[PDB]
Amino acid sequence: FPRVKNWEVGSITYDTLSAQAQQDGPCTPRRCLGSLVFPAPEQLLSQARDFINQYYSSIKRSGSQAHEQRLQEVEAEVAATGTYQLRESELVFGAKQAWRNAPRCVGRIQWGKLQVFDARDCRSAQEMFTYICNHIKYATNRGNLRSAITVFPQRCPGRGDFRIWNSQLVRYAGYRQQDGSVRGDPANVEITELCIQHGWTPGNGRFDVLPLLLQAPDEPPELFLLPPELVLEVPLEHPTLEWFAALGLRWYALPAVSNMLLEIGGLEFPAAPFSGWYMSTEIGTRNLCDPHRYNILEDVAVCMDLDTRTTSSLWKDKAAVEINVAVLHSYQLAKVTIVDHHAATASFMKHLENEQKARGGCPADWAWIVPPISGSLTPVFHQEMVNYFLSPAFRYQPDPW
Amino acid sequence: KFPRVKNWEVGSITYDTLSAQAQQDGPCTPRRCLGSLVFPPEQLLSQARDFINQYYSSIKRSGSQAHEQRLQEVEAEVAATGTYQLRESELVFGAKQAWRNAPRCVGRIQWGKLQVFDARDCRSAQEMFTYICNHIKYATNRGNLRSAITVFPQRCPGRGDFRIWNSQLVRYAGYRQQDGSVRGDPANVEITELCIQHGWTPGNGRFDVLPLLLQAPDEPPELFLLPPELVLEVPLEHPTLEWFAALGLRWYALPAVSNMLLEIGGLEFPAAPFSGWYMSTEIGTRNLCDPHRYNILEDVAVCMDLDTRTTSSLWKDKAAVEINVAVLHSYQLAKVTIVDHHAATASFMKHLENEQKARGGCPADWAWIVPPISGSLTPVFHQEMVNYFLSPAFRYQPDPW
Ligand code: HEM
Ligand code: HEM
Ligand SMILES: Cc1cc(N)nc(CCc2cc(CCN(C)C)cc(F)c2F)c1
Ligand SMILES: Cc1cc(N)nc(CCc2cc(CCN(C)C)cc(F)c2F)c1
Ligand SMILES: C[C@H](O)[C@H](O)[C@H]1CNc2nc(N)[nH]c(=O)c2N1
Ligand SMILES: C[C@H](O)[C@H](O)[C@H]1CNc2nc(N)[nH]c(=O)c2N1
Ligand SMILES: [Cl-]
Ligand SMILES: [Cl-]
Ligand SMILES: [Gd]
Ligand SMILES: [Gd]
Ligand SMILES: [Gd]
Ligand SMILES: [Zn+2]
Repeated sequence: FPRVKNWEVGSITYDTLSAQAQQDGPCTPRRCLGSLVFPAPEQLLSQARDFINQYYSSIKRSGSQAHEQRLQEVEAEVAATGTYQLRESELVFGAKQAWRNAPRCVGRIQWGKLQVFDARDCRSAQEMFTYICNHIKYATNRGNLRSAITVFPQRCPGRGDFRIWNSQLVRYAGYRQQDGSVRGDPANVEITELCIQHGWTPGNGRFDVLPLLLQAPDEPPELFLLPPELVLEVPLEHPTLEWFAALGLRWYALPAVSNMLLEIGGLEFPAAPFSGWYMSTEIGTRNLCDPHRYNILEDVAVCMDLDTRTTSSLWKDKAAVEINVAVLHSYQLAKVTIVDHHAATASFMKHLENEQKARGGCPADWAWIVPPISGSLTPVFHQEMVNYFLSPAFRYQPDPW
Repeated sequence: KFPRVKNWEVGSITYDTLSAQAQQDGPCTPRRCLGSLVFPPEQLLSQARDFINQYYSSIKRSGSQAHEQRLQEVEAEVAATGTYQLRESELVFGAKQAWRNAPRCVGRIQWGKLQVFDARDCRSAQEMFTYICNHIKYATNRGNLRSAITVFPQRCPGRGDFRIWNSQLVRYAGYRQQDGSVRGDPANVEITELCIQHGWTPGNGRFDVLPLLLQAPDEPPELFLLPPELVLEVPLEHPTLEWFAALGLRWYALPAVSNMLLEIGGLEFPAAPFSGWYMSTEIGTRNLCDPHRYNILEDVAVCMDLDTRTTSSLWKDKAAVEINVAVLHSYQLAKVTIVDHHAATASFMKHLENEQKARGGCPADWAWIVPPISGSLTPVFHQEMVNYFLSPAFRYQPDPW
């Protein structure tokens, strides 16, 4: 079992949980591909059996009558129908485990506090839209954000999938421009073109909230506009740089990933959007300063009167720090939940300790856990980590178009 | 079978066909990735044959007279002696190749410019010391640093090794107290206690340059005082924070790793110190701000009058940026070669491009190439990388005790 060192303290542990990793990753003894972003009844039965075992362990009933009854029920149902249905309590536990198991999530200290909305009865794209609006309203909670997931019907033979085409529930449009540039968010050029192609009347601002493209089984996607008062946004200002407000920057309160697949005991839920709250570097560093996103770094450093003609002035570093200050200050001013990268990484360290005691390890992706500014000033930098795949899980899936 | 490698800033794609040559298997398996871990008789002919083939291809001389002749002499040498001696040019070529192959080195754009001192006829810790002294004075070059390596005799059966007990040629002492904690560099507490134990009169200071412990085969070590005028150091001041100088901080000019083992064509050199010049985050971020190193971050924030009461002021990030600024300003004022993390990572992207054309890929350790501050502000953050072991190589090796 892999030995894992923390270099700040000197601590050493062994990740025995990795030995139970079922599915395979991209690395081999020849070559590590850790840094890559994107790496049958009997086999459904064996996944389902393992998950039912996990559920009954969690409720201190391993080996009991009800445990064997459920194992028997599942096999009989797979034999009769080729699939099976989760009980409500099994779904809640499986959604929480999927979050717990997610190696790229630094916020997992919260994994047990998750509101699970059971939308497995959803019938249409119109009902899907109503469920999603309720999710946004509950999770946003006027700025006091609450973690939640809404679970739409599982994949099943004989019918297409429910899908949300948008990558998050709230996203800003990206408009390919006159001179070939992009106005708005360049990460969203494709979904923006698809919304237009499906009848949306575009805007032409930098922060235009996108409509939703929702797909019911065996139906083309259907366009739904979000009511503006459902989408809470934060205008960005800086506590001491008063010209920062004149940049006209904004971001939205709710980070709600909507394009991932939830897998529980062999069953697959292609539509299951989940939401927490932001860590400030996601907005301040990646979304606003990535060269292929809003790319504001040089404009901010020029306004700060930094010497941008030489790298060794560290003008890039200084401007990025103040952009992250602006994000934190603005969300706090607006009373919208946010966590900074120091507090978030410290709480992740507590999670690793909790998980070492509970399960003997924790799957973690070092390159995603370490924040994109001030990496080695956070404790996770000095923590060796072991990356592997446990189920239940959130998985990437192909775009439906 | 050839890993696809994407750059996410630009969208470009390459394939690492070079990876299909990795000898020493790394630590990862399909089951789990250990990429974040710091530390994971006639088979000599196999590695010697392959290395000689490497040599003659690099000089466009595969399949011709001189190439075949050299194959037989190593064959006869190993048959007659159980080992072989490298030609001078091969020793040079192998030193540059080991540098070129180091997955954790961001400065490899320089790999063709390397001064190779051949100390293979050395015998005794006294000869070592004068060799080390020639290197240090050559490499330092009054602050116009020049990359250099010195190659002490190779390992052979039945006889002890040449070893430098220090991890670098210049290290600062670390002294315990009436209370455990360390004055000086906590990373060197152990070699400090060895040097004192072997007869060295310790100092009282936070920046005492340690003596050398040099080990000829089969003899206990011998202490050597480095000539004070040969160890070039930089007192640290800040361009605009006039009190920063009063903190009394300094760092040395020459980074010279002296504890790694150089392997060429199956030959092992446990004493082969190599040196380049510093990238400024090594000093300003890791050495001065790591919690287990000089840990100066809060002292600098106090002097800057920052609000250390809340993490979301980003007082840690601000003080760290100014410490890096002070390192760069001080080294440039002293006319001592240094490179900032923006310049260095941009040069590495060019190196990746060169290596793609020259060899079809480049072994790179993402977690070590990405700098420890401002990670996503540098281009290497957005570049996927493949990590694997090629020979010749620099390898880690046990402490000589
Ligand atoms: C409660 C506060 C939360 C915080 C502060 C947080 C933090 C983060 C951060 C910073 C990332 C990296 C994302 C990126 O760089 O694009 C991430 C990824 C992720 N989070 Fe969390 N998260 C939270 C809640 C949740 C919840 C509620 C779930 C699911 C129930 C979840 C599941 C995931 C998954 C699956 C990923 C990986 C996504 C990907 O690879 O694209 N997180 N989280
Ligand atoms: C010329 C300027 C150079 C620069 C700017 C540079 C930069 C760096 C940096 C920042 C690291 C990371 C090490 C750490 O974080 O502790 C590193 C590692 C390394 N470099 Fe370079 N380097 C240079 C020259 C060289 C030379 C001349 C050699 C050998 C001939 C070399 C071989 C290595 C090796 C083997 C490592 C791995 C160190 C380890 O794993 O402990 N580098 N380099
Ligand atoms: C629930 C939650 C909380 C939080 N605090 N942050 C997030 C952001 C997740 C996220 C991941 C990515 C990786 C894309 N990569 C796979 C190509 C892209 C995104 F656009 C995105 F939003 C989610
Ligand atoms: C030639 C050269 C040039 C340059 N610019 N930098 C270096 C840094 C080498 C180096 C490696 C390490 C890793 C060992 N540790 C993680 C266990 C630690 C250090 F403190 C250190 F200095 C070398
Ligand atoms: C190429 C590299 O893997 C890529 O840029 C990764 C690195 N680490 C990351 N970490 C987080 N949290 N989010 C990301 O999008 C990325 N991107
Ligand atoms: C645990 C982790 O692997 C360790 O802290 C690594 C991370 N990346 C690094 N990168 C560099 N350049 N140098 C280091 O010492 C480290 N340390
Ligand atoms: Cl986001
Ligand atoms: Cl160093
Ligand atoms: Gd002001
Ligand atoms: Gd402007
Ligand atoms: Gd003062
Ligand atoms: Zn790996």
